[PDB]
Order: sequence, then C-alpha cells, then structure tokens
Amino acid sequence: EPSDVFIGLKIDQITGINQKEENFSVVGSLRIDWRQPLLAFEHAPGEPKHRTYTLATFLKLLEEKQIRWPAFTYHNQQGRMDFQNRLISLSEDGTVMYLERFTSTFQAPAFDFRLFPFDNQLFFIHVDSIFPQHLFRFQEMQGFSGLGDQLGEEEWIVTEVNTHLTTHNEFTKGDASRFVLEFHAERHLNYYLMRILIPVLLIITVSWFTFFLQDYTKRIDLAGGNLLLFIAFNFTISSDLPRLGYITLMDAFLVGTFIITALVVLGNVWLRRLENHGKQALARKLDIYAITSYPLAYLLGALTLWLLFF
Amino acid sequence: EPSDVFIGLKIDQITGINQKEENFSVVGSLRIDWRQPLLAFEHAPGEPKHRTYTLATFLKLLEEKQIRWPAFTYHNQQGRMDFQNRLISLSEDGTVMYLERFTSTFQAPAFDFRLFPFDNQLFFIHVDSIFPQHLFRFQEMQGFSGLGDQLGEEEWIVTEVNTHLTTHNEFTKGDASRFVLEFHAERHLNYYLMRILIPVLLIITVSWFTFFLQDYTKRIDLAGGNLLLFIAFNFTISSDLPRLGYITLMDAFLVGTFIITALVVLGNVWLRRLENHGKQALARKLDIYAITSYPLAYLLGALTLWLLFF
Amino acid sequence: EPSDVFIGLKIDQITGINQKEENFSVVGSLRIDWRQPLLAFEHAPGEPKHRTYTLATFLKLLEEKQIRWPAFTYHNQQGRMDFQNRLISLSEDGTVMYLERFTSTFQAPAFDFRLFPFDNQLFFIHVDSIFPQHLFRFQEMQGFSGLGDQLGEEEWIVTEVNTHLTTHNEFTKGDASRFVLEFHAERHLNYYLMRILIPVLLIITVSWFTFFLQDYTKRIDLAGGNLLLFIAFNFTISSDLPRLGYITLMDAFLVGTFIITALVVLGNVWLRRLENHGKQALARKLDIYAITSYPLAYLLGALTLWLLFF
Amino acid sequence: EPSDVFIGLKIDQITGINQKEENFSVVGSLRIDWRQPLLAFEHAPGEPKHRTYTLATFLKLLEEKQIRWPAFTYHNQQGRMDFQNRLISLSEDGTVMYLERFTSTFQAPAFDFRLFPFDNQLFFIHVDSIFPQHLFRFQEMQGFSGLGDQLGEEEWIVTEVNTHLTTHNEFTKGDASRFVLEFHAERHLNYYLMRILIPVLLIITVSWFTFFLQDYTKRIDLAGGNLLLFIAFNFTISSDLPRLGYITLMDAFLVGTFIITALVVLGNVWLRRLENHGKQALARKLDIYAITSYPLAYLLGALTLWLLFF
Amino acid sequence: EPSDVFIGLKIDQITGINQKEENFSVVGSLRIDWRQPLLAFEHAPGEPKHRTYTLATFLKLLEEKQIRWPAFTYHNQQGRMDFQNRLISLSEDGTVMYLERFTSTFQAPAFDFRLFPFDNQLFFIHVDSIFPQHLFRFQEMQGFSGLGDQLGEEEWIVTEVNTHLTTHNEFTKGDASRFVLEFHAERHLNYYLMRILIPVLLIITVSWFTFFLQDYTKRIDLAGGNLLLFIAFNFTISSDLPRLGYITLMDAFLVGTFIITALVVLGNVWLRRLENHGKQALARKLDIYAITSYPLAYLLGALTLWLLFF
Ligand SMILES: CCCCCCCCCO[C@@H]1O[C@H](CO)[C@@H](O)[C@H](O)[C@H]1O
Ligand SMILES: CCCCCCCCCO[C@@H]1O[C@H](CO)[C@@H](O)[C@H](O)[C@H]1O
Ligand SMILES: CCCCCCCCCO[C@@H]1O[C@H](CO)[C@@H](O)[C@H](O)[C@H]1O
Ligand SMILES: CCCCCCCCCO[C@@H]1O[C@H](CO)[C@@H](O)[C@H](O)[C@H]1O
Ligand SMILES: CCCCCCCCCO[C@@H]1O[C@H](CO)[C@@H](O)[C@H](O)[C@H]1O
Repeated sequence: EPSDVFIGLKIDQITGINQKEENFSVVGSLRIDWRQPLLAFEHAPGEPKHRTYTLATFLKLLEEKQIRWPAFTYHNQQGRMDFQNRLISLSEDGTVMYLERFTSTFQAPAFDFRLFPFDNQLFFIHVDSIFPQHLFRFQEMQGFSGLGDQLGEEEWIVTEVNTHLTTHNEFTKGDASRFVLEFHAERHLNYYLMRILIPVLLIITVSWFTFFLQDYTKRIDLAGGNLLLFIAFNFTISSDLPRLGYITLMDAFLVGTFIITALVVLGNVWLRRLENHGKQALARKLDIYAITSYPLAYLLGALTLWLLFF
Repeated sequence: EPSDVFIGLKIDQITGINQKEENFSVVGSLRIDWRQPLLAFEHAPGEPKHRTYTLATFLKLLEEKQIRWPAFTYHNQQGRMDFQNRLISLSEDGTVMYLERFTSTFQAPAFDFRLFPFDNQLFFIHVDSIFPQHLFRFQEMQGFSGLGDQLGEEEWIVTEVNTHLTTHNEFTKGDASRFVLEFHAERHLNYYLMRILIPVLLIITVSWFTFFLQDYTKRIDLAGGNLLLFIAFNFTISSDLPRLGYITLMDAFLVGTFIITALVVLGNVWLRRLENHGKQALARKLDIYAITSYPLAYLLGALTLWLLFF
Repeated sequence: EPSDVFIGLKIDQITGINQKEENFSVVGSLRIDWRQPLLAFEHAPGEPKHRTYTLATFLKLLEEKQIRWPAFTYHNQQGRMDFQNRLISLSEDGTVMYLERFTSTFQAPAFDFRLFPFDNQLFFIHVDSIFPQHLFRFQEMQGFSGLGDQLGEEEWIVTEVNTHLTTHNEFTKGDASRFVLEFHAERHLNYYLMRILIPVLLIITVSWFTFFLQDYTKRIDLAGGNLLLFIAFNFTISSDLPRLGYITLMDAFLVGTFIITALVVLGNVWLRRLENHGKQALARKLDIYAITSYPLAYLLGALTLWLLFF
Repeated sequence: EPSDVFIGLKIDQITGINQKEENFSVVGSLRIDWRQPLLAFEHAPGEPKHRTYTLATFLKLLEEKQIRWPAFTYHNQQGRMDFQNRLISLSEDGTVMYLERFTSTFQAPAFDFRLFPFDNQLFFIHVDSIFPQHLFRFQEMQGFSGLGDQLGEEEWIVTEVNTHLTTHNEFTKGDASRFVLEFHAERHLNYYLMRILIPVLLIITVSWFTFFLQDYTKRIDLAGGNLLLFIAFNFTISSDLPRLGYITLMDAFLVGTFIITALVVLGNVWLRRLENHGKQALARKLDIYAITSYPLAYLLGALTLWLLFF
Repeated sequence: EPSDVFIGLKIDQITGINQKEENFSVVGSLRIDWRQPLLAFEHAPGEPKHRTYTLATFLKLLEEKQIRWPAFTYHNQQGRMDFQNRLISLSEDGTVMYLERFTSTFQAPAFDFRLFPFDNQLFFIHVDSIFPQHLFRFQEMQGFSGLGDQLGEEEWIVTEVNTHLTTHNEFTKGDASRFVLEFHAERHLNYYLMRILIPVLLIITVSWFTFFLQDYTKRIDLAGGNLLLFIAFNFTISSDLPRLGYITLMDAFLVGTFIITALVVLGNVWLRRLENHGKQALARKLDIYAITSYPLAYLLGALTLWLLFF
C-alpha cells in the first residue's frame, strides 16, 4: 500500500526574475511530513522522544534499515541549488519531519511577451516523486505553502498564489506524484513610462513644435535623426527580452514610429521639392495637412495597436 | 526547560552593496556559546580540559549522544555562504564554543529609493532558531556583535549599529528565537555631484550663454540636443536602480529638465515665427522674458522638488 | 564476456545556446540499466525486493564486493555539472537502475556560421565508456532518450533528434563504447528582421527619399553618416559571434552596404564638382542615373550575395 | 607553555587587481611547520620515517588523539578559497609539515585614489591564529614567504615585499598571533597616456587650430561638443573607480577642462555679440587675447593641479 | 631509490582564451601510470586481477598501508578545477592507473602583445611533483599527451604542440619533477580585417573623396569628427587587451591616424585662412599638395610601422 508524503513549499524571497533567460530565482523552505512505522523507536526515561539528524546520517540510517525514502526532484530547477539547512526530526512514532532551506533558479517556460510591457506571467515550482503512486502519494501539507511578505521584488507584483497536486510519468510507466506551487505576477509600468514612453513622446511632441518654423529641410533633418533615436530605443527594448520568434506590442509600437517618421521625411521632401520648383505658395497651402497629419498619424497608430492587441 | 544559546555576529567587511538587486555582501564571524551538561566529560591529570572539533565530527558526536543542537538559519541569506572556519571548542563542563567565518550575500528588503541620492537605508542580518523557545532561547553574546573598522565600503557610510532579540514563527506554531544585527547607512554624494549634478548644470549654464547670440534657430537646435542628453542621463540613472514602481527625487529632477527644455523649444519656435512674419523688432523686445525665464525656470523647478520631497 | 550497459539520455531544458562561446546548456536525466549477477541478493518475507542507494554508499558497496562499475564520461561536457539526483535501485536479480539529474554546459564544436542568420546547427552530447568493449558494451535504453516539450528556448527551434552508438579510443588501445544524443536546430529570424533588416532597410529607403531634393552636398553628408551607422551595425553583429576566421553571409551583407555607400559619396562628390565648375545643367541631366543607380545597386548586391551563398 | 607555529606565505600569481571593488586575487602556497611531540611515532625497519596524510584524515587523527591544532583564518579573505592541495607530512619527531595551495580574493582596504593615476597602493594578506598567544605563537618560516617571478599582472608593478608578525584580538580577550605578507605596487601609466591623456590633449590642440579661422560661431559649436566629450571621458574614468567620497587628481583634471571649455563658450559668445552689434573691428582686436588665453588657461590649470596635489 | 611516475596530459577542448586576463581554459584528461610494489595483492582463481577505486577510497587505502602517493600540483592553474572523473585501476602487480578529467583555467604569463593583432603566443600547463626527485621521478607517458581535434577554438589556430620534463624547486631545497605540455597558437585576422581595418580604411578613403569638393571648412569638420571616431576605435581596441605598460602595433597605428588627422585639420585651417584673406587663387594652387598629401601620409605611415615592427 502507498504512504502519504506531506509536501509544503514556501518562497521567502524572489532574488530576481530574469526575463531574457526566462527563469526566476527564489529563497525557499521545503517541508515534508512522512510517517514510516519501520523507523519507530523505544526510549528510556530522560532520553529524548524526538531524534534530530543531519540528512547525511539519516539517509545512512535508511540504507541500514533497508527503507526506501520518497526520493523527489524539483522538475523545473536550473543549475546549483545552494542549501542552507537539511534537517530531519524523527519522532518515537516514526514521523519524519524534513526541512530543506535553499536558494535556486527555476525555469519560467510560461513566458508570453506578446503584450509586453502590459503582460501578466505564470511562475511555478514543480516537485516530483521519483517513485510512482503505488509506493508514495504526495499530499498537501496544510498551513505552510505559499509566498512570504518580504519577497524583495520591485518590478513585479504577485496577483495570486496556488498549490495543487498532479501526476507525471518522467521515469516510470505508471503515474507518479507531482506537487505544484504556482504564482501569477504583473508588471509595474513606472520604469517603461519614465524611460521609454515619456522620452519617445517628448521627442515626437518637441519635434512637432518645429513644424511651426515652416522650414521643410529642417523637418527632414529632424525626422532623419528621430528615426535613428527610435532604432536606438529598438535596441534598448530588444536587450530586455529574449530573441523571440514573435511580435511584441512594443515591437509594433516601434515599427509604427518608423513608418510615421519615414512618411514625415517623404512628405517634407515633396514640400521642399515644390519650393525648389517655384511653387512655395502651393507648398505653404498644403503645409496645413502636413502639420495636422503628424499628430493624427501617431494618434491613429496608438488606436491601431490598442485594437490589434486588445 | 529551555537552554540559553548565546549568539554573536560581527561584520568584518562590506564586500559591496548592490542596490539594483537590493542585497548586500559581507565577510562575518558568527559566535555561539551553549552549555549542554550532557556533553560534559571527565579528564585525567595532565590530559586536556578542552576538546577541539571540526563541525563534521562534533555533529557526528551529537547524533551519537542523541543530543539536539540549536539548529539555526540566516533568514535573509541569499545564495552560497562560502565558509572560512567552522570550529568547536568543548570544555569539560559541556560549554560548546562555536565560530563560523563566512562570506555571504543578504537580502536588503528595506530599500527606499524615494529620496535617492539623498537617501538613508536599513541593512540587517536575521539569525533564526529552527526549534521553538520551549527548547532553545537566544541570548545576546556580549562584547562581540557589531561592525569592524575596515569594512571596505567607499560610497556608503554607516551611521549606527544595533543588536536585538525577537520572535519568529517560520516553521513552528509557537514563537521561536531570532537574533538581529541591524545597521543604518547614508550615501557619499561626491559621485552624484561629479558625474551627474556638475555635468547637467554645465550643459544648462553653457547652453544659456548662447542666448546672448540672439539666434532663435540656434537655441532650438541646442535645446533639442540637450533634451537628448537628458534622456541619456535618464538611462544612466535608471541603470543604477531596480525597475521601481515609484518616483525617485532624481526621476522628478530629470522629468523637470525635460519640461523646461520642451518649453525652451516651444518659446524659441514662437520668437523665430515672429522673425519669419516680419516682426523681428517684437521678438527682440520679448527676448528679455525668454533670456530671464530660462534661469528662473530651473531655479523654480529645483525649489519645487526640494519642497515636494522635504 | 562483456556486460550490456543500457544508456538513456533525456534533455528536459535548453537553459541557453551561447554561440559566441560555441556551447549550449541543458537540464537532463541520464538513465542506466545494468545487470550485475554478483550484486544479486536474498531477502526475507516482508523485507524489500528492491534496495535503494545513494551513489556514495552504492559505490562503497561495489569497492567492497570488488566489482567494476561501467565508469563513463560526458566527453563534450564543460565546467561544473550540477547534480540534482544520483539514485540507485538494485533488484534481487542484480539489476542496477541508475538515475542522474543534472544541469550542464556542453561544447558545440559543429558551429558553422557561414550562412548566419539563415543557419542550421548540430548539437550533441557524447557519453563515453572509460573501460573498452571487451568489458562493457553500451546499448540503447528504449523509450526514454530524446528532448522534452518545454525546453524553454525562444530563438532556436529543434528540427530533429537522433540517438546512436559508436566507438572511441580516448584512454584505450582497443575500441570503447560511446552513446550519442544529437539534435539539429534552426533559428527564428524575427530578431534579425526586427532589429537588423527593417532598420538597415529604413535608413537606406528614407536616405533615398532625400535624392528628390537635388542637393548633392546633402546626399554626401547623409551617405557619410549612413556609413558610420553601418560600421555601428557591423559592431552590433560581431558582438553576437566568435572572432571567426571566415566570412559570414551577414559580413558580406555589411561589406556590400559599405561599398554602395562609398560610391554614393563618390558620385555625388562628382555631381557637386560639376555644379562648382558652372556645369549645373550637365549634373542635373546625369542625376537621373544617380537617382535610379541607388535602388538598383542595393537590389544587385542582394542578388549577388544570395547567389554567392546559395 | 606555547608552541611555535612556523608560517610561510608565497604568492605565485596575481590573477587581477579590481580597484572598483577594492580587492585583489592571488594563487598562493601556505606553508606551516609545527612540532607536536604528542604526534611522534615509532617505526619498524623498512617502514617510512615520514607519514603522509590528506588534511581530512590528519584532522580526524588529531580529534582522536585529543590534540588541538593551530586553527587559523585569512582575516582579509573574500568569498570562496578554491584549494588545489592540502597535504600533511608527519615526521617520526612529531613535526607537522603542512602545504595549502589556493586561489582567492582578498580585501584591499588600503586603497588611496587621491593621486590616481599616479598612485602607489599597499596590498596585504592577514593570517590570524584563532587561539591566543598562550597556546600558539606564530613565527616566520624562513626562506619561503614572498611573491613569485611570473605574477601575470601587466598594469601594476610591485615596488617591495615585506613579512612581519603582530597581535590581534578578534575572538579572544588576550593577544593572538597574526602573520602579515605585505606588498607595495605602483601603476604603469601607458594605458592612461594612450587612452585618456593623448586623446584629451588632441581634442584640445586640434580645437585650438580652428581659432585661426576667426569664426566665433564655429568656436562656440566646437567648445559645446568638446564639453560633451569631456563629460563622456568623465564617465569613462568614473567606471574604473568606486563611487568615492573624495576628489581624485583625475576628477580635478576633468572639472578643470569643464571650466576652461565653459569660458571658451562665454568669451566667443561675447566676441560674436560684438560682431552682431557692428563692432567686428573691436572683436578682431580682442581676438588676440581669446587666441592666446586658450593655451595659457590649460597650461595654468595643469600647474594649479600639479601644485594642489604635489 | 626513486619510483617512476608516468605523466600524460591531453587537452580535449579550448573553452576560451581570455587575453584581457592572460589566461586560457581547457577541458583535459590527466593520465598517470605508477607501479607501487607495496600495493600488490593476492587473488584466488576466478577472483579479479584488477581492483577499481574512487580516488576517495584509494587515498584512504594508501593512508592505511602508510604509503606516500606522488602528490602533484598544476603549477599555473587558476580558480576552481571542476572534475568529471577521478578513477583508479590497481593491478595485482601494484600498477596504479589514474585518470583525472577536468575543466580548468590556467595562467598565460607568456603573452606578448607588441605585434598584436599579428602575434603568435605560447600556452602551457605545468604539472609539478610536490615531493623531490629522490622520492618520485616524472616520466613521459607515451602515446597520450597533446591536443585533440575538436578543440572548439575559432580565433586561434594551434601551430605546434610539445611535451617535455624539467626540474622545479617550489617547496623543496633539492630538484623536483615538472611535466610540461606546451602549445603555440597564432591568430585568425578576419575579425580585425572586418571590424577594424576595412572600417578605418573606409572612413579615410571616403573622407578623401570629399577633398574634390574644394570646401576647406567641410574638410575641417570631417577631419574633426574622424579624429573622434579614431578615439572611439582606440577605446574599442583597448577593451580587448590588458592595460599594458608597452606600445602595441595597433596602438602605433591609431596614434598615427591621430597625427595625420591632426595635420589635415591644420593644413585646411591654413587654406581657409588664405581664402579669408582674399588669397583664394593661392589656396587653390596649393590644394594639389593638400589633396596628394593625404593618401601619401597614410601610405607612408603604414610603411613606417611595418618597418618599426618588422
Ligand atoms: C532631438 C529632438 C528635438 C526636437 C527639436 C529640434 C531641435 C534640434 C534637435 O537636435 C537635432 O536632433 C536631430 C534628430 O534627433 C539630429 O539629427 C541632429 O543632429 C540634432 O542637431
Ligand atoms: C550641448 C551642450 C553644450 C552647449 C554649448 C553650445 C554649442 C554647441 C554644442 O553642440 C550641440 O550639441 C547638441 C547635442 O548633441 C546639439 O543638439 C546641438 O545642435 C549642438 O550645437
Ligand atoms: C539617418 C538617415 C535618415 C535620412 C533622413 C535625412 C535627414 C538627415 C538625417 O540625419 C543624418 O544623420 C547622420 C548620422 O550619422 C549625419 O551624419 C547626417 O549628417 C545627418 O543629416
Ligand atoms: C571635435 C574635436 C575635433 C575638432 C576639430 C575641428 C573640426 C570639427 C569637429 O567636429 C565637431 O564635432 C562635434 C561632435 O560632438 C560637434 O559638436 C561640433 O559642432 C563639430 O565641430
Ligand atoms: C564619416 C566619414 C564619411 C566621409 C564623407 C563625408 C560625408 C559626411 C559624413 O558625416 C560626417 O560625420 C563626421 C563624424 O561625426 C563629422 O565630423 C562630419 O562633419 C560629418 O559631415
């Protein structure tokens, strides 16, 4: 018959979310409660009712007693898991109480950047039993699992936390137990507002002010340099994300600014060609369309993306 | 009844404060004095009264004698704690004297950048007992805890150090002992003065000198390029800090320079529009307002932030 | 006679492909099935039919029993192999079932950048037996080897996976067993399209718009600065790749833009030299060739590379 | 009575000096000679007169024999000390010969950047006895301590090496032994000459050549851009050093170039204001002062810093 | 008498050459054959003639039998040596066969950048015996030592590999054995050709095209900005190398472009001063010298360095 293994996972800290590598790092405590009647013991008066063991000697005790422990893996773990504590408390009954304090990076494969920077992401930790459900069954250790209240993350804000149990078939034919700690997080837009939206909007607004100088050459030089600035912002954005196979809301926003700036160069080349061919009066009359086109083009663009993505 | 565990923590070095990741790194010595009568021993004349042990064999001795050690965790630790020394001296009485020399990063979750770079921050190390207060009670080891006199930090300056004891309920239902080493540090502003204030002030002051050329086009070109430089400083500042969800004193300062520069472009476009419409005499008379507005706008802005933040 | 060693390798995650260092990193599970009759055991009723061991004690058991284990090496491994699990299950029969869960970087020496960014690459993991084929023979553990379906890689897309067995002669005179897990991957061009092709095409197209202004000096200034932008893109590309001893498709593409831009400066210098020598009418007539040359030169260049590389 | 512990430290390599973090890294060999009569042994003919032990088993032998070893700490060490060799050779007499080969970073708290880049710095390694002087006394192991002849450091040049013994009171009430290996190193100025002095001098000299064009507007544009270049060099310099609370010779040098460039903008604004107000003859006569002021200002500045710092 | 220790070292991979830190990283296999008659053993018929050991238990066996192993050090090693395999096979005779598979960085102190990028460098691995030549003598294990055929290095090309034996006196009075694996490597110039020579040559050639416009002011502006580009290339080059105390061929090349560009500014200032003083005809006649000087100056410079360095 199978023995119930009580799994509990609590994230104390978010040491960082690295969206370029699609992983996240936490400081966490894993807690297990497992009753093995074979490990039960008798004690003399004065002698303790609870035996405390370093994992090393407790595993060495299990091998001796020919007992199989609920060997588990953090399925989505990455690199080195640095351990703080690996302590066992064994009661007279045979109840094993295990605590595992660690720092570790975990794969974040649920990353969907299509709406970046207005995106919401799913982050999880998968705890799998190496042995199948006929031997060990994972149960939810109540009153422990979740996320702490001093996570240390400033950009991300955790919207909800969940725990559930499911099956996996990684090393076995038959179903094997899997404990899941899941959390959803959305982004604080302040960085994007201050470093990307406000600057891009300023460059566009103060560039439009110069249309009132009525110097077509000067607009051409301005739109040309503006195009270079947007290409530079395009590199600034791309450095935050992985080399995705798909278009971002931000990517569509930058391609939009490229198109409008390209047309600004084209139109003002045409108005200055009119001036060069002794048609200054005509270019000046058409200039009202060029001056009111600019704000309408960027405002039409903003409504196009907002529709295309929402 | 509970046994008194004497905790002492001394920070020898500050290997660095990383404000982008909100953590700090220290070289420290942890000192514990714990009397366990069960560990007492007899000795013959001439034979030593003090037994020296490597943690490995001392823990192996505790497991043998069925003794529970005051298992502790550095609650706010991050990653790998690289150890230099883990040495035990056991007296005939049963007094365990433990020394733990390490290099380690700790979470700095008390980071408040709202007044950056004129900010004061709290840094701490939390030492928690895994076992509750009915088993072990942490006491303050006197004459040891604090911060050394060659910390190696150049930007930060420690204002005060404190040690105290409190309860925690991390793994238990009932209260458990927690030792706290806290320190407050303020920043040396010289870097910000030399690399950010002086340059930004120079760009503004030498740009104002060119107002005396009375060339409105030249002011427009200068304010436009100045706006680009401020956007670049905006990125230089943002790279020092995390992607905060809130506004910095520095952020307000940069947004301010954007607004004033935006208006400088707008005003000088208007003066040059006057010159283009055969109203050069009028633009020249108004120019006194444009020339005296510039210094007043930046000086009014500086007094607005200084009021809004203090 | 030689004993069959059943090798199985499964890649769960691609933590990254680093093309500058020509290596890749995976999270993988190694599975071995090996029957050693010498390890067989008798059991009493109630006592388990399968003994579970930590690698440490199982190797200690092999040394005791004077048994030689199929010692292996990951031939193309690099640096530290961080291990998650190293577990042995020994059946009454003497069937050793070994599981090795790890994170590791592996050399990618098959890297051919000649067609970058339209390149397809071979990535493999080599598992070698230290002892020759007279002692141990590697066999393919069926229904396990391959690559998972949540690899976490965004730029690369795996086209096919293969497993095969071959000989090696690394430490021995005679042939020794080698297990091979191979995979082919092609690149998602979206990053190159969005950050390199679209910008380079825009700079070229909007620069051509200005030819309609008929200002030869302005074209010279524009082509000069365009040349600097392409040199900057040249550095942006070179930072992604190693310092190769051969020419890339991308390198040929950039050298092409340098040549065309060089000639644009040369031609427009000539047209402006005509204007300076009172031959404005002649320069204006020739200008049709200069205006239609530009698009044809870049379109002729694109067909030249596309032929020279395909 | 106290036993003499012979300490010897030899630095084979300087893996790097990181002045931003104020630390340095070495590959070194620690050598200890300690006679413990209790460890003495008898040997049979043919049996060795010197017993060789891995530190692990030698410490295990000391615990058994109830002997206290001279437990030491590298006081100024930082992070992980990677070990190559930890070997003990025990003679029939009881003379312990210990060798410790390691790679490690050490705190450099003696860093004085006030004269950078013409600075000389003190680097040391502190080896402390955990037990006081009544138990163990450190002595200087003769003919071993120092620095090798293939250190691998290219920027720094070691001027002298010293060894001495002093007391410390880190974990004890009474004085405890401390071994010191100290070295002084000065900087090779070639990098600063080639990448900072020559460029800054060229920008200044070739900018002065343009004064002979007698175009005041052109000088204003040149000095404005020069000011931006110096702000960029200011960032290039600041990236090499920590965020110091004090002024560098280099910082004074850059602030100087800012002031002179600021005045160049101011003066040439004035000369062009004269030209604009029909006083070109006056501006042209005063221009001799503006042309000879420039070289004298930078040469007067250089003599001011050279006095203020030496 | 001394026992022959057969050393063999094979480099499988070059994980990288870091010329800024003057070190290199390899994946290598160390092989030792050492006959110790004391380790010989008896076996019954059917029982194995070869005993296979994990280094841990084999060293524990040597300590037990009171045998001294040929303790060695990788003299030029740096940081952590990550081990893949540490396996011993002991024959009935007492022949120890040891295999050490590792990833490690080694100091490269033979680095001579004086002719960079046309430089050839020496790279080596030093394997030293801790015990002197009276105890152990290193011999060359034949048919193993060298470098593999899938090194994975793209920039460097290995010209030759050598193995030899020499003495060292690191920890002893008398000579001690040292095994040497040496290799020479030259650089693939393609990176330098594509990213540094072609761009610098283009900037120079297309800048010369504009001399045919006969606008002295425009040449001054072009040479001024060219000087800034060369200062930027000067930083791009310096970032690849350590902060050397000597001049590079590349450094001489950049200082040369600074001088020629400085003179271009000077000459064209003079020609424009002639035009300003109503001597346009004279400046136009002298212009032939200025136009033909430019190509001759750079071609004379290139022949000067090529002579000064070869
Ligand atoms: C930059 C946006 C500011 C808009 C107001 C117009 C004033 C001029 C701004 O400077 C100019 O900006 C161009 C575009 O970035 C560059 O091509 C050019 O070299 C630079 O002189
Ligand atoms: C910029 C701070 C220095 C002010 C002194 C005035 C002289 C000219 C300095 O160069 C200016 O640089 C800006 C930024 O690139 C350009 O927008 C602008 O057109 C250009 O004239
Ligand atoms: C950037 C190409 C955009 C084409 C639109 C034409 C308007 C001018 C764009 O600014 C150009 O930017 C270069 C940056 O290097 C300068 O060298 C060049 O003198 C300047 O005129
Ligand atoms: C620039 C140092 C070399 C001086 C030699 C005189 C020729 C002109 C150099 O081009 C300068 O480039 C700056 C870029 O920042 C601009 O701001 C400035 O207006 C422009 O004149
Ligand atoms: C860049 C080399 C190309 C040579 C052909 C001349 C076309 C103009 C290229 O733009 C130039 O950029 C320089 C660097 O910023 C400025 O100094 C210069 O005054 C400006 O005109």
